[PDB]
Amino acid sequence: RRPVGIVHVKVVRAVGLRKKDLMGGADPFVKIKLSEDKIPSKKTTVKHKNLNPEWNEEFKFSVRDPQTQVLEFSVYDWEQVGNPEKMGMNVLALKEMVPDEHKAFTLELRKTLDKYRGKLEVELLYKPFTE
Ligand SMILES: [Cl-]
Ligand code: NI
Ligand code: NI
Repeated sequence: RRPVGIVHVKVVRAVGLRKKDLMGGADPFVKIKLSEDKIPSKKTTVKHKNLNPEWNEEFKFSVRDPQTQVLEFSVYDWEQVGNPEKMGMNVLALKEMVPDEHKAFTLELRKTLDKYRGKLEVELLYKPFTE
């Protein structure tokens, strides 16, 4: 249960998101969760009225097993009233990480784990601990 290293997750952008709101397209933010972890999920900022949001927002997670653990990204639409509705999601195993390399991925958004839902572009940088 002791952390092997730290993975730096950059949420870069989404491209081609579906229209969801009656006007303005969507107000997207991303939730990021790491499997086999009790840390509450992280989220990006809300981008208002943008189907091609650009975030470049960075998050850090403690890694306890690079072989087993997977990240889950979920794109939600913000509204002031009501619960955010999920627009799409996908998963990304940490066994695709590379130590000390920025590695970029394009995840197609899907309904669950069909209509096209856009792409999410992210980066991972794995910094393992030494000695
Ligand atoms: Cl926000
Ligand atoms: Ni970094
Ligand atoms: Ni660098």
